[PDB]
Amino acid sequence: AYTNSFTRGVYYPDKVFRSSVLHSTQDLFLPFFSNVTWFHPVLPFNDGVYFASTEKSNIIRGWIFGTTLDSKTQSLLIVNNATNVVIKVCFRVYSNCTFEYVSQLREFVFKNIDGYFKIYSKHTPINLVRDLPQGFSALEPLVDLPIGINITRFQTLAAYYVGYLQPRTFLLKYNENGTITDAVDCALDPLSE
Amino acid sequence: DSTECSNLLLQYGSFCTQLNRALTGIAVEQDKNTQEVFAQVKQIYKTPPIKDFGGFNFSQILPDPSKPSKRSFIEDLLFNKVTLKFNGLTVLPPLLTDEMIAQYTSALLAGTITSGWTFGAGAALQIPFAMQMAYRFNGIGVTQNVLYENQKLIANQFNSAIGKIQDSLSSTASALGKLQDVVNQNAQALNTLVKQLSSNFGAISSVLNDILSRLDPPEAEVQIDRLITGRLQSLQTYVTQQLIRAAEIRASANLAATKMSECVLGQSKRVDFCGKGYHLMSFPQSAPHGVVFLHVTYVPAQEKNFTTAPAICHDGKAHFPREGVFVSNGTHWFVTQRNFYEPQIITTDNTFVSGNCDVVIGIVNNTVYDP
Amino acid sequence: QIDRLITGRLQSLQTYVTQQLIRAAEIRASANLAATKMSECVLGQSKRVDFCGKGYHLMSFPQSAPHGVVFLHVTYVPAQEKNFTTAPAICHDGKAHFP
Amino acid sequence: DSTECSNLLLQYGSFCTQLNRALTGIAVEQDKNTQEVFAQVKQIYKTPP
Amino acid sequence: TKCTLKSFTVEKGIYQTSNFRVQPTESIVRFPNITNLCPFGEVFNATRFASVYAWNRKRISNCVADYSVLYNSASFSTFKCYGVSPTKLNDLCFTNVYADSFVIRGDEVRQIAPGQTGKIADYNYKLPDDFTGCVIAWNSNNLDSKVNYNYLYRLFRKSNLKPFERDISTEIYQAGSTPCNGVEGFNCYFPLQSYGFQPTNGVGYQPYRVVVLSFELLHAPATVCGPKKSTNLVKNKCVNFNFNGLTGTGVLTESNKKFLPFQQFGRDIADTTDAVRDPQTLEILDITPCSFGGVSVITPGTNTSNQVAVLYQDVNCTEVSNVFQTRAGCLIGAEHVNNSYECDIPIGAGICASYQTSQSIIAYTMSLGAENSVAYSNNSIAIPTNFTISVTTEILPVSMTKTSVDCTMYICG
Ligand SMILES: *[C@@]1(O)O[C@H](CO)[C@]2(O[C@@]3(O[C@H](CO)[C@@]4(O[C@]5(O[C@H](CO)[C@@H](O)[C@]6(O[C@@]7(O[C@H](CO)[C@@H](O)[C@H](O)[C@@H]7O)O6)[C@@H]5O)O4)[C@H](O)[C@H]3NC(C)=O)O2)[C@H](O)[C@H]1NC(C)=O
Ligand SMILES: CC(=O)N[C@H]1[C@H](O)O[C@H](CO)[C@]2(O[C@@]3(O[C@H](CO)[C@@]4(O[C@]5(O[C@H](CO)[C@@H](O)[C@]6(O[C@@]7(O[C@H](CO)[C@@H](O)[C@H](O)[C@@H]7O)O6)[C@@H]5O)O4)[C@H](O)[C@H]3NC(C)=O)O2)[C@@H]1O
Ligand SMILES: *[C@@]1(O)O[C@H](CO)[C@]2(O[C@@]3(O[C@H](CO)[C@]4(O[C@@]5(O[C@H](CO)[C@@H](O)[C@H](O)[C@@H]5O)O4)[C@H](O)[C@H]3NC(C)=O)O2)[C@H](O)[C@H]1NC(C)=O
Ligand SMILES: CC(=O)N[C@@H]1[C@@H](O)[C@H](O[C@]2(O)O[C@H](CO)[C@]3(O[C@@]4(O[C@H](CO)[C@@H](O)[C@H](O)[C@@H]4O)O3)[C@H](O)[C@H]2NC(C)=O)[C@@H](CO)O[C@H]1O
Ligand SMILES: *[C@@]1(O)O[C@H](CO)[C@]2(O[C@@]3(O[C@H](CO)[C@@H](O)[C@H](O)[C@H]3NC(C)=O)O2)[C@H](O)[C@H]1NC(C)=O
Ligand SMILES: *[C@@]1(O)O[C@H](CO)[C@]2(O[C@@]3(O[C@H](CO)[C@@H](O)[C@H](O)[C@H]3NC(C)=O)O2)[C@H](O)[C@H]1NC(C)=O
Ligand SMILES: *[C@@]1(O)O[C@H](CO)[C@]2(O[C@@]3(O[C@H](CO)[C@@H](O)[C@H](O)[C@H]3NC(C)=O)O2)[C@H](O)[C@H]1NC(C)=O
Ligand SMILES: CC(=O)N[C@H]1[C@H](O)O[C@H](CO)[C@]2(O[C@@]3(O[C@H](CO)[C@@H](O)[C@H](O)[C@H]3NC(C)=O)O2)[C@@H]1O
Ligand SMILES: CC(=O)N[C@H]1[C@H](O)O[C@H](CO)[C@]2(O[C@@]3(O[C@H](CO)[C@@H](O)[C@H](O)[C@H]3NC(C)=O)O2)[C@@H]1O
Ligand SMILES: CC(=O)N[C@H]1[C@H](O)O[C@H](CO)[C@]2(O[C@@]3(O[C@H](CO)[C@@H](O)[C@H](O)[C@H]3NC(C)=O)O2)[C@@H]1O
Ligand SMILES: *[C@@]1(O)O[C@H](CO)[C@@H](O)[C@H](O)[C@H]1NC(C)=O
Ligand SMILES: *[C@@]1(O)O[C@H](CO)[C@@H](O)[C@H](O)[C@H]1NC(C)=O
Ligand SMILES: *[C@@]1(O)O[C@H](CO)[C@@H](O)[C@H](O)[C@H]1NC(C)=O
Ligand SMILES: CC(=O)N[C@@H]1[C@@H](O)[C@H](O)[C@@H](CO)O[C@H]1O
Repeated sequence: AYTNSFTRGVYYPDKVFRSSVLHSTQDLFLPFFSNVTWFHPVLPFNDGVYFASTEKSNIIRGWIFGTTLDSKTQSLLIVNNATNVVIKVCFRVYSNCTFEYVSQLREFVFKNIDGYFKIYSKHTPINLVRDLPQGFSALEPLVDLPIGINITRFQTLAAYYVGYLQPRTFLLKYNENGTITDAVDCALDPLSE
Repeated sequence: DSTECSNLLLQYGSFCTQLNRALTGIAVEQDKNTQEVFAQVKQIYKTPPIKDFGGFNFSQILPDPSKPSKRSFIEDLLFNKVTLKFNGLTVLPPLLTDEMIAQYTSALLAGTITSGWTFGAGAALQIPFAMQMAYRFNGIGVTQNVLYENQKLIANQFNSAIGKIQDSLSSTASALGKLQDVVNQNAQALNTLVKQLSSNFGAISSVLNDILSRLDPPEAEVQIDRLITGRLQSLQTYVTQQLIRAAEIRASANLAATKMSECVLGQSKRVDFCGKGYHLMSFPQSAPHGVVFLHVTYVPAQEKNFTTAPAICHDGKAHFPREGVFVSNGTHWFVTQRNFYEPQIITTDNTFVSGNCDVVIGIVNNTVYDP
Repeated sequence: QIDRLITGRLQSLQTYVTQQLIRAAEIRASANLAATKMSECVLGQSKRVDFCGKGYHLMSFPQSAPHGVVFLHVTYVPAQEKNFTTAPAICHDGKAHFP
Repeated sequence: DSTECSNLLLQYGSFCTQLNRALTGIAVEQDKNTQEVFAQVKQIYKTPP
Repeated sequence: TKCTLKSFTVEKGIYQTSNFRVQPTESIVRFPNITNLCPFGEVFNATRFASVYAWNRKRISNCVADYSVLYNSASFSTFKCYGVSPTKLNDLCFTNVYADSFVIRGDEVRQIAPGQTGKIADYNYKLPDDFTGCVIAWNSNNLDSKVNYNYLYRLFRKSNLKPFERDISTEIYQAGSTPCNGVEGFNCYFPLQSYGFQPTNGVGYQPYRVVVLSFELLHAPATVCGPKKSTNLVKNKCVNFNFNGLTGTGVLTESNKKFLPFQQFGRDIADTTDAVRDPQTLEILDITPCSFGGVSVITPGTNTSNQVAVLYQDVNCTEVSNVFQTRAGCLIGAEHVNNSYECDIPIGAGICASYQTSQSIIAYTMSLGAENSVAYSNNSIAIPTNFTISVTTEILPVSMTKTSVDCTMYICG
């Protein structure tokens, strides 16, 4: 039950600030109008992954990342919880702890670059259900942990879109504030090219 | 401001005194260009207090005291039309301030309005503007009475034509294409020159303090050398681009100086040099990085077909026109100036006599009235 | 070591020849202007103003210089101006006379 | 058409972009030259038969 | 200028003799609050330690280790580091840090070192030959000696321990040919003994608590780094600064631009750092390159005089006879006049300097030309009554020297 990934799905590349300037960035992104595999389980992690979920009753919980998830090698086990979000390298679902971290439409972007896990999230006042409307938003609230393994599983525990990032350059327009108001995709179309 | 890089650069040689010398050369060349183009007036000419230039209206191109910049309305429009200190790059201010250039053009304009072309030759000798326009019509071949009989119409045409320029400048975008292109090219050159710093150039890292910090000096020397050679190459490229573009702009500035001389200061017979049509006069306006010439030209219109003859054969001799052309409306023959149809009775006074009838081909029999 | 020396000396020779090309282009512009002056101001009388001296051009003479040419422009400069009252036409017997 | 060379070339910077821009400027200037020299006539004129 | 022109006589003009950059003072460094610190306290002040045969290993991760607490302490008997400088790793990071703690006796501390042999080094705790780390030990007679802890060590083993190996098996050691049946007997011994830690023992026989920090530094991510000193900031003073690993020289000032809660430092254009937020106070600052510009002298020519007027380009000269600010920079040593003359030496921004009388260099706003208002009227004409013929000189270069460079003889020879 695929559905085109629209304009949405772009994140802030780096920490820097840019005011009213156009920039070109070369790293993993989610392609414009790329049919993501809406799930209504099992999901691979060939590369960085855009995860977008809508829950009226907030059924979905944290993501159980794992390279093997056979208890032989360390997992990542992002979970979330009313009071706090807890993530450990180590309820109903189960399967040498290295590191644990505890801290505080629903855009989510997860990627692993040179062993560093990065998370980008956004909250939107959605008004139309069962479709992600083409629009623009991004942020970088993240937690970095030096795992150094290639995650390949999601096992998210009431439907979520999932798309795969690809290494294609983008041109991002910057607002006066420094936020990314708009972007265009270089290889999407000859006009955008 | 890195000392070890300073030494490694020092060992390359005299490249930088050479680059600085080239850049300072083009820098002073720019001032020479502006001064050569605009400073063709010996002494700044004030315009008279009351403007009664025979019905012609110069309010738009003449300076207005109310404005603080003391530049004409069209000059301010041209300034608004265009839209014009990081690491070792400095922009030196032009020797002639914009106000000084406006004053130059105001002086030239007052001189050409009041004294015609006399001020370019020497002392400024004043003629009533109507009589000067008659001089210029004689210059383009039309007799001077044509202006005086039609002075109000010519004034209205000139005023409305100047009015059209204001609409063209204010509304039509990218009117000042060449000047804006100059500004954009210079901004592009400086911007790419600054961008080259971030480039790696084959070293481990672009930022020089970092390459210094995390390697031993013997090993760091090689990476620093790669950075230096790359940056020096980029700077040399920028300098040579500037040299060539400065040559092109010098050619354009020499052309502007020649047009200022040959068209503002005097009337020119070079066809299509200043405008389309027979050239009457031209006015200079100061744009930000250049000069804008308003060319007042005379273009004939509403032509009429006529039957013509090379000479009139009367009493066994051929009469040729002194300055006109024989024209026939079907039954009568007249002598008219070529540029303006103003017929006159063929007479011995305005037609000279040479030879006899038989030799010249195409002549027509008629009577040449003798006063 | 000879590689480093070759690269440096080659870069220096290259920048020298490029600057020589640009300077030669400037000198060619100047020489074309001098030929135009020698043709329009020595071989004839020129009406285009301030091309050859300040004032109305009478004539001009060339003189050989070491790496160039020096024109002596003979021009006519009006002086000792006098004021006069003026008028475009003259009415006589009901007809306008223009000079 | 070697990717290994192209990645190394990226480090040098905007040299290729600069060269392409200079050459395309020369290219459009040539059309401008021919247009300026020959397109002096508003409307094509035919000689009488 | 005589130096940079390679002459003892320079002509009238303005020459860019050098460049002038304000030098930075009192460089500053800043790094965010050290809120999270490494648990060396729960390793060193652990109430109970561990027997040397079952030595305890503590993995240090995801923390900032202030090693100064260790070597500035005056309560250690031995602090032997191998292949690493404890005073030099407070600005260093490690891919892996291990902390091994156990208890031995005095004459056995010398065995906790690479290339050693003995009961402890062969059967309990072995360090590799290329060991990188520190061996820290101190007397623990007041804690591990009463008249109720039970510390053990291994007596025998069929082979020596590999580095960082740990054997806790309590199987009977077979010393002879006959095989034991999990029971002690002839040529069969239990492999563990207790230490006889009596408070009245000799110093070499009293217990010593030992901590062995070992480090690894591969081309891999790291999580154990030491603390970073930070100092107060300045304003409106050209300073070399370090903000969160970003080094730069400039004048820091208050900035109206607002970052977003995640953005650290900003670049206005062309990848040049123009703003930066300090990690401590969470405040944005704007960086401006502290004033720099060419210094160029104005001289009327040596033979005329030896006076010079310095011009520091585009520098508001509140800093280094009469000092006159001009729109082209600062002028030192040139009197400013009110009247105006024709331009002699181009300074810039509509200002020229010249040498005139006593005998001083004066800077003035150049005069464009004389002012006259030719008397226009609608019926007035000015007719020349005489004339002067004038010959003028126009000089034009037409050629250059035909130089020819032998490429090969110049390059190689
Ligand atoms: C035309 O428009 O301009 C020319 C300018 O060259 C004009 O010619 C000048 O006329 C002067 C008046 O006669 C001339 O000055 C005198 O020349 C005689 C020699 O012929 C000389 O002896 C003279 O000096 C004596 O008188 C003066 C004045 O009284 C006195 O101060 C002396 O101490 C001495 O006693 O000296 C005068 O110098 O002046 C000029 O020589 C003469 N210039 C030339 C090149 O010939 O010519 C025209 O007269 C003038 N035309 C018109 C119609 O205005
Ligand atoms: C376009 C036009 O009107 N052209 C006129 C010009 O305006 O005025 C000239 C002056 O008269 C006009 O020249 C005349 O041209 C005639 C045509 O050639 C000319 O007629 C002949 O000339 C012969 C030369 O002497 C003459 O022998 C000729 O007469 C014979 O032929 C005629 C027939 O053509 C017979 O009728 C006669 O009886 C006789 O047999 O005589 C003609 O006289 O005609 C006139 O002589 C020309 N006039 C003069 C003064 O030379 O030139 C011109 O056509
Ligand atoms: C930020 O980066 O961008 C925003 C949007 O472009 C920017 O917000 C606006 O800024 C205006 C001027 O600061 C604001 O005008 C004022 O608003 C006051 C109430 O908020 C009002 O009392 C004033 O009279 C005035 O009208 O105008 C806008 O309100 C404001 N928009 C909002 C808050 O939605 O926002 C903002 O300025 C800019 N950040 C900075 C630091 O400039
Ligand atoms: C000032 C003046 O009156 N000049 C006239 C001149 O206009 C006229 O020549 C034309 O003027 O030329 C056109 C060519 O476009 C010509 O017209 C033709 O008409 C036929 C049909 O009638 C079309 O099929 C052709 O394609 C062409 O358009 O028009 C014709 O020669 C003139 N047109 C007119 C008079 O309307 C010449 C004619 O000798 O006379 C000058 O005095
Ligand atoms: C010309 O014929 O008449 C002008 C007006 O009378 C003359 O210009 C004035 O001359 C007087 C005396 O030289 C000056 O004091 C005025 O400033 C000057 N300008 C005015 C009144 O606007 O102008 C002018 O000099 C005169 N020309 C000649 C050649 O005599
Ligand atoms: C840093 O770690 O520690 C500072 C020391 O207190 C802390 O600074 C305080 O910040 C609050 C925020 O408004 C001010 O109200 C206090 O006056 C100020 N106190 C001092 C002594 O500076 O500074 C700072 O907030 C804190 N930063 C972080 C990120 O923990
Ligand atoms: C200079 O040429 O012109 C100045 C014009 O401002 C002059 O400065 C003024 O001098 C008068 C008289 O002393 C004062 O009453 C004004 O306040 C003063 N104005 C300013 C802005 O300073 O300044 C100045 O005196 C004058 N100097 C000379 C040597 O002529
Ligand atoms: C209902 C509830 O609070 N559930 C858990 C919540 O979602 O997460 C925290 C994780 O921090 C959980 O509490 C932890 O429980 C373990 C087990 O006893 C303790 O070791 C932790 O200290 C404790 N953490 C906190 C922050 O309370 O609590 C909740 O059970
Ligand atoms: C003598 C004369 O009338 N000169 C006019 C000059 O040639 O053109 C300007 C510009 O239009 C003219 O000034 C404007 O005149 C109109 C009257 O029709 C006024 O309504 C305008 O306010 C006035 N100024 C402008 C800027 O338009 O001025 C002169 O009158
Ligand atoms: C075909 C035609 O009408 N031709 C005219 C020609 O082009 O001009 C002459 C001169 O004006 C014209 O002849 C004159 O016309 C005026 C018209 O107002 C009459 O008043 C004159 O009587 C008449 N004849 C003369 C002046 O001898 O002739 C032609 O009509
Ligand atoms: C503590 O237990 O260990 C510290 C070393 O990490 C030491 O510096 C400190 O003094 C100890 N605390 C005490 C003795 O109270
Ligand atoms: C020069 O300025 O000074 C010399 C004395 O040191 C003198 O001989 C020479 O003539 C002077 N030059 C000029 C042009 O006056
Ligand atoms: C000068 O540069 O700095 C002064 C204090 O910083 C200030 O008062 C003065 O106005 C400034 N002048 C200029 C020309 O910038
Ligand atoms: C068998 C295995 O993988 N053991 C790992 C070890 O290699 C790693 O160095 C350590 C880091 O904390 O974590 C252990 O679980």
